Amino acid sequence: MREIVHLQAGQCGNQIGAKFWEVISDEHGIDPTGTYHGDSDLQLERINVYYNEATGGKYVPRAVLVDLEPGTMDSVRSGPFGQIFRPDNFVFGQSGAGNNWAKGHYTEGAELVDSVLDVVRKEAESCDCLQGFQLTHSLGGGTGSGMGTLLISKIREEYPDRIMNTFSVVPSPKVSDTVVEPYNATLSVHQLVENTDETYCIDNEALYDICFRTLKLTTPTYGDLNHLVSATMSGVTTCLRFPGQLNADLRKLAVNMVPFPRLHFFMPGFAPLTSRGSQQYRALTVPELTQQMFDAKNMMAACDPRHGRYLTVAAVFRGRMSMKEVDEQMLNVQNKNSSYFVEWIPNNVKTAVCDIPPRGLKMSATFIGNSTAIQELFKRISEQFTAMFRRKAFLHWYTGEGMDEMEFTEAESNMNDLVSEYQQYQ
Amino acid sequence: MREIVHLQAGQCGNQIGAKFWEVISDEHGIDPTGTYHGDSDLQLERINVYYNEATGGKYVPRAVLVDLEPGTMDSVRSGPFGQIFRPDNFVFGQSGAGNNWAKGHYTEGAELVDSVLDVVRKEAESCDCLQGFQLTHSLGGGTGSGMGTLLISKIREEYPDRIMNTFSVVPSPKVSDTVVEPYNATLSVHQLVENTDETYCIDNEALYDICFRTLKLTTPTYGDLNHLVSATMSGVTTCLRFPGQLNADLRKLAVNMVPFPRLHFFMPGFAPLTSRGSQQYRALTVPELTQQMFDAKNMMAACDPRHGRYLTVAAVFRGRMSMKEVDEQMLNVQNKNSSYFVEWIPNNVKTAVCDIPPRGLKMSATFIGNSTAIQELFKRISEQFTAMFRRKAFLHWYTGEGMDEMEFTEAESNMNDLVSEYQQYQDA
Amino acid sequence: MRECISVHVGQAGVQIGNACWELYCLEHGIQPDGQMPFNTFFSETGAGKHVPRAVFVDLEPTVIDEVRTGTYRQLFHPEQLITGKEDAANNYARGHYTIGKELIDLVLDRIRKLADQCTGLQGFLIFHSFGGGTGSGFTSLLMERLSVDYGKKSKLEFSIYPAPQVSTAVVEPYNSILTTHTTLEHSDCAFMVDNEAIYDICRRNLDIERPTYTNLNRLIGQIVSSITASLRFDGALNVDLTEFQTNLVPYPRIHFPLATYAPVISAEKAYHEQLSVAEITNACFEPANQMVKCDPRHGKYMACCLLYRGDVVPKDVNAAIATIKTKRTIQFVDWCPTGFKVGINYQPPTVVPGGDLAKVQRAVCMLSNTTAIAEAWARLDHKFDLMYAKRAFVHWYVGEGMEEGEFSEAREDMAALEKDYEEVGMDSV
Amino acid sequence: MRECISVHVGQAGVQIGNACWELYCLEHGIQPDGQMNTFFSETGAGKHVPRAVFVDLEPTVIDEVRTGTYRQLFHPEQLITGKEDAANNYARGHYTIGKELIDLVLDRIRKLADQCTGLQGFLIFHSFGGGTGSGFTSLLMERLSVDYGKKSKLEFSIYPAPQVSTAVVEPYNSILTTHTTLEHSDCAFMVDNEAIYDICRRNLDIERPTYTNLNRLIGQIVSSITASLRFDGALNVDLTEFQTNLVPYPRIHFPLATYAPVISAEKAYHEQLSVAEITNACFEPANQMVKCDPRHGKYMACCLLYRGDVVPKDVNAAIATIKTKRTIQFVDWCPTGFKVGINYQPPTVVPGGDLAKVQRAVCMLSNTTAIAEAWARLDHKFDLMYAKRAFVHWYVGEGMEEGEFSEAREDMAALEKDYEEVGMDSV
Ligand SMILES: Nc1nc2c(ncn2[C@@H]2O[C@H](COP(=O)(O)OP(=O)(O)OP(=O)(O)O)[C@@H](O)[C@H]2O)c(=O)[nH]1
Ligand SMILES: Nc1nc2c(ncn2[C@@H]2O[C@H](COP(=O)(O)OP(=O)(O)OP(=O)(O)O)[C@@H](O)[C@H]2O)c(=O)[nH]1
Ligand SMILES: Nc1nc2c(ncn2[C@@H]2O[C@H](COP(=O)(O)OP(=O)(O)O)[C@@H](O)[C@H]2O)c(=O)[nH]1
Ligand SMILES: Nc1nc2c(ncn2[C@@H]2O[C@H](COP(=O)(O)OP(=O)(O)O)[C@@H](O)[C@H]2O)c(=O)[nH]1
Ligand SMILES: [Mg+2]
Ligand SMILES: [Mg+2]
Repeated sequence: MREIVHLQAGQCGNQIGAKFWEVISDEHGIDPTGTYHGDSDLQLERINVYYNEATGGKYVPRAVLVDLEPGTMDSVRSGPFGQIFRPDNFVFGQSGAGNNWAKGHYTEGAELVDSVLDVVRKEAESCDCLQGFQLTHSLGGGTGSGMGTLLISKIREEYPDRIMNTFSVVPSPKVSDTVVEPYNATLSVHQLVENTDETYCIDNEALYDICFRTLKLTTPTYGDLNHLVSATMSGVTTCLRFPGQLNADLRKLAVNMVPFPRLHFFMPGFAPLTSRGSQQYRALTVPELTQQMFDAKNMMAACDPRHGRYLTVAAVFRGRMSMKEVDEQMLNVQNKNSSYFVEWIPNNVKTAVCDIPPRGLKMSATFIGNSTAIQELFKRISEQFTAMFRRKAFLHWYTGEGMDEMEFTEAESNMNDLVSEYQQYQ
Repeated sequence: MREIVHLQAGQCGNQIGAKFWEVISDEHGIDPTGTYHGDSDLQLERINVYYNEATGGKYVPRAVLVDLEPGTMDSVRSGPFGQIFRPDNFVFGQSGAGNNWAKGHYTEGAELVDSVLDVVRKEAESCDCLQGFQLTHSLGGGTGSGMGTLLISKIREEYPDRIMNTFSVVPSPKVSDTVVEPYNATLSVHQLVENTDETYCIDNEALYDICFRTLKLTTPTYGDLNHLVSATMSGVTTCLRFPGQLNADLRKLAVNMVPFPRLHFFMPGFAPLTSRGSQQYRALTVPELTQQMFDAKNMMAACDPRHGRYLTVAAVFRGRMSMKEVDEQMLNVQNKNSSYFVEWIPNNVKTAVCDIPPRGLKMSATFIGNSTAIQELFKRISEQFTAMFRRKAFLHWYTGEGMDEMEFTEAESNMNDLVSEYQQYQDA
Repeated sequence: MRECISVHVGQAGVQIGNACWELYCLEHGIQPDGQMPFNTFFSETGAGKHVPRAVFVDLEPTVIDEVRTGTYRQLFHPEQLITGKEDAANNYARGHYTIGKELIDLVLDRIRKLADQCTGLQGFLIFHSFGGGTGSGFTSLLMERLSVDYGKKSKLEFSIYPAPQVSTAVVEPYNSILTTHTTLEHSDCAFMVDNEAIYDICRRNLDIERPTYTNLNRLIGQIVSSITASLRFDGALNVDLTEFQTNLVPYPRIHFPLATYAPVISAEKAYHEQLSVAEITNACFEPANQMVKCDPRHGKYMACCLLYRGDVVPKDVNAAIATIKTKRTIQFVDWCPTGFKVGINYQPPTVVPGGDLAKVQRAVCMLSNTTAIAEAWARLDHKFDLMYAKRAFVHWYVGEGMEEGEFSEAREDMAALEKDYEEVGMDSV
Repeated sequence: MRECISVHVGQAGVQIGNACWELYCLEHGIQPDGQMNTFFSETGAGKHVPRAVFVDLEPTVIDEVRTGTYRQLFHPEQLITGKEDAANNYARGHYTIGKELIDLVLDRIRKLADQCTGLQGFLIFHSFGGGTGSGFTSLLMERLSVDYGKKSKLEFSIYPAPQVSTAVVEPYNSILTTHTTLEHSDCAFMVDNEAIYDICRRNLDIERPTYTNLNRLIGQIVSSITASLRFDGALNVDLTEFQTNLVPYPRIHFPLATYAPVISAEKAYHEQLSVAEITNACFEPANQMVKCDPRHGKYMACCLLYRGDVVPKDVNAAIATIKTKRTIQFVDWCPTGFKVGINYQPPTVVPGGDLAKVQRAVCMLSNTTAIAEAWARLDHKFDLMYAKRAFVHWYVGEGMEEGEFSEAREDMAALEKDYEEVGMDSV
């Protein structure tokens, strides 16, 4: 019953503010006018994680969203679920960075960071139950990555209590969505270093490598991607909203997942990924789906497995399920493939149980692949900021908005600390 | 039973009275023709506070309405209401004040005063015991400022124990109307800090900013702004009109406010002011959203608490409420924000609860605040009084009217004495 | 027979007088129009109508007026509801000097009307609050006129104490020290029941969220029946007003006991619990279930006075109080060997409809004087000292008769009383 | 008529509580409003209100119990949840609660203990999994030690099965879980869950077993452990004759127990049962409750409780023959040192239990040295881990320092010295 405020920022941030808020607005039965439509009465008591009362029993989410220009916040407003968000908390930007990092960081969003802290102190006032803000950004953006970092700045410097679950989209470097996206990536992978707690790597090819290779969709969409960008992967947050055998919660979850306070990188799979032509031939059980996660095809993040160490593992499961074959088949693949598995870790998981299955799914085994061994794709990004550093691609743009050359050379000697923190386990 | 006699002053004074005598005439259920119309007997039992029974069961208000130009005064006679006023209680000059304080204090308006004070005794001798008078005016022009000070200092002598309220309209720089605006409102604070028991500060810049950003209207004309904002804070005296659990009338609330007898300047505000659209989505509990007003988007004056310290705070509520959630919500607001309050008072808030909400609302609340951040308004109107008086800019409409040059240097030091008293208790 | 007279002042008297004369009519057979189908408190007419002996004096006319038009129009004799014109406006000075002395002679003429009827009178019960003006100004002027005109009778009085944390006014510390000092020499036994601690019992014990103005009064209104169930009914050890007046206060500068009512449980929490005569003596000395925010773990119990109601037996009463005194989980006195006072009565409390206190066969009222009331005054010593350091709010008070030395000559009397709680708390050799 | 208070903490504890209070409320006539011997007191209305120290931190712990069938059976003030959460580890579970949940219930323990007649012991169920089952026991046990005296507090446990172990990360919890059972020691059973899953596979004919079947069996454990104070007295013994009589020193208090109720209705209602065949099946190695082979150690002193249709002739005949049996490697200092205690109710099951209607049961309870292999396995895993400083931060943030795991390591090395010194001969 413990509150989350689903923070999200950018043109991705207000679009990932559609499909996370489809599956949550389907889980608890949200009508387009707000008043209740669900049947069972366990759905109404736990619902005040997110929403808030009104007159007439209307529920309305408390969520801080940041967007870049007023032309992208509206294309999700005129959708099926845009009538439900009260529109004070869509903050807006006259000018964006256009695939850069700091236009709305120092001087243009200096008024936007002074108005959302008139907003987070206006709807995260009542944090009597709140364990964490799930905070996501988009780091090619300027108002979703400048203000989104100045949401990280003037909150997490005050209060260190929060879990920081990023679906923050790092654009992958094989076919990037922009040439200039490395520059605001190397401040961002650095901005993933200092504060993050439970954290995936979203590289958009690894979502793009799902619909063809696994789900058999000829013509995908970002709005078809967005069921997997967040909406399945907020089946991490389910135990606070639905009970189980071994109940969890994110602050409770946050204290098993952090060995060394920086390293933060995963490789998950929401293990239901089968086509409708491969829905005829799959048994929906808590053994079988997790045993389908283990392949080289099911990841939402980074790495091909056998390419590093398994420094932690995590898990959240669903439904009234079997307690034995969760722990029969997890160790049957832990200690059989003893080549990949690292020697010095016994019991790193936290098997949480969620009673209510995700809607329409018979039994949905879910699993998350924790690691720290994602550095087969995170040294390739950090060797491609230095191309624009030495020849100075846009610094004549960069230095004019209250910026020196000491800010972006800090992120040369301090992004490399995370490279210097796999220094112990190579 | 505890009478109030309403005074108005100026064109701004008569577009507040024509909108204040509309709100209160909806509470007591009175037709525009002046008979009784409501349903509960709780309305009529305290009608002898602002009203007066006429023949045939009519009800007329006790308001002395002034101006120096008859053009304003006709427009009240043909309005939505205004046939309920007695036509004897209308007094008006023949030639205007010239938007000049000196004209409206000495030479042009002092002929009118002996007719205006003469109606006031007639609405005083019919009383039982007056709480005191009430004057609504503006600090812009001569019929509202110069008459407003001459009315107050002629009353406060002869009726001293009965209290006085006033509802000033102080000027603002970024929304300024007259070139003589800093040359009047500096010279009339001097005559207002001496003879007023409780003053307010309701300026037109703040009432524009809450009208485009809270209420989200399109065209805020002066009727659609004065009614929904400043003609409904004057309905804070429902304690003195309706019974409640813990009540506090107009006199009980003055003693918990002024810790030294020269610091009476307040910054009001009304709590449910959502919109036409956001009234659908919010919760009418006792929240802390407009009730922690420190993020000062819904404050009815210009300056705000972030820069200074609150001396004493009010909150007068209206509704069938619970008196636990009044008090624990005076505990999320004195500790989650901590240093904007005076160190040497540990319980700054005076509360009250009554039992009849406004029409169409389950729940309502009124906020009256005193602060040490109000000295930044009084410096800033004395910056544009020092600059213009240095080169003697618009002087000669004042020296020829009986006022000398000595009365400006008094009202500059005494204007800067109030800056000195408030800056003492800035942090201490 | 033996009989007494209730007096109420201000809003805090009328709004609990109208809630404690609620309980008296439902205890007996009196329907609210008076004609029944107890002669200590009520009074017969020649036609079977009954009129209680109560004066509701106040200044602001809009709180007495619900008595004149509510359900209870014809019960109270209308010359016993005394109203003024303008309120005291939160001043001790206005309610003691300027606006009070017009009504000093009317009420002291109405009191003789009730007491001429009285055959042998015992007590005048006062219900005043320390916060406002007519509850502290006119109360102080009333109790120095009652002792002059009515000699040596018992006078009992209550309080609605200014709480430590929460407060409903800014000028509360000025009134409360100015009202104790002038009634320190006239009153006999005052009851401190803080307004904040009744809030928290309504969260933990009797779980009603958002308790309104009525649901504090019905809980206070059950104490006033329990203290005066011995003047109305028959018991094994009935304890009258004078009877526990001397068993409670050791020195005449020390008269401030506390109050505690033992069964306050919801009707969903009256399924599962014994309400045993030893179980509801544990709950009076628990620090959570008291009724003023001052915990007696820091204090020595100067005396206790217990009063029991319902289906009790005088064997298991003495079994429990032995089992109290032995343990050191609960603390006690160092030099008072007897320490206690026990009273028994027969009729169990009667639940007024619409209430929330479930019907319990066995109820206890508790009274005790502690040395832990000093921390509620060394708190109040300094909070008035914040105010009077810079002469805040003094201009309001000085304009109606008080010199500024009467802030100090009432401070120094109050600043010497702290030793009077320290010289008796120290052990003797 | 002898009285006790029980404790069900964590998921393992509360589904054992579903089971254990289900069998209390079926072996007495406890119906869900109160009116139809040894654990409660009545009221003026007069109705079964179970006395109860429970402790639970979570959002939704026993709100399923509150929504469940037995919702007005448990009076709600005695069952404890807060407003905030203790995040789960030994560290955080130890050190953000010691102002919050155990210290306002140190005043609540008032009602639940005094009016019991024979104030005899407490029954605590814990699991070695995580920061609720194991870590919330420690705060509790030092409260019980510092305020109670010499009452018994019997620990029922899950042992982390010697290959698979899943909760919040187990060993750094487990090392101070037994450095907690250092402080207060009466008697502490463990169960390996894997042996339960395999006896469920083979003795019971349960293919694909589930979560339910374990906890009813732990209910039959606590039934035949401490219902001797509850049923008739023929040779009436208590937990006072269980904790004094199993284990001598506070160093080794770790027994194991295979019942006659480990066998199902579909399968072993067929088999003939007698005392000798049951006690033979007890002392056989396959069916043990923790997966340690009993032959690889020294049987210290077997202290028996009895159910079913036993007879003092044949139980003493089986006792004598077992004491003669030398493939049961007995201890050197004495073959004797037993205890027996008697009840007479034959097994007819609770709903949701798969066992039979036979006329008999026997409760094996035995201490052996043969589990030091599994203890050295767990100590091997902990000192395999900690020298790389893995999982430092969220154990050391709230109170469990680096030197405190190392002092815990050397305390437990001295406890393995106690293992070998108890096991091995001396002159
Ligand atoms: N909320 C609430 N407060 C009460 C109630 N009864 C008494 N009070 C208290 O009454 C105290 C002050 O009383 P006032 O309303 O000022 O009346 P007074 O004390 O006689 O002073 P005046 O206002 O001049 O009449 C405050 O401490 C209130 O908390 C009640 O039923 N509900
Ligand atoms: N005997 C038994 N054990 C179970 C059952 N379900 C889960 N467990 C075990 O309980 C162990 C952990 O104890 P829990 O009570 O679940 O965890 P906890 O720390 O007390 O509570 P959390 O902090 O929320 O994890 C795990 O190793 C599970 O294997 C069950 O039905 N029966
Ligand atoms: N993976 C993913 N990426 C998205 C989504 N919506 C927007 N984006 C990405 O956002 C990036 C550009 O968005 P943004 O930086 O906020 O807008 P810009 O300033 O115009 O570049 C592109 O890489 C898009 O692929 C989404 O739902 N999923
Ligand atoms: N509240 C309010 N203020 C007004 C209105 N009309 C004008 N004002 C402002 O209030 C002042 C009114 O000037 P006023 O003294 O009445 O002009 P005068 O009567 O000719 O001296 C001016 O400064 C205006 O900016 C109105 O209808 N309502
Ligand atoms: Mg749990
Ligand atoms: Mg009053």
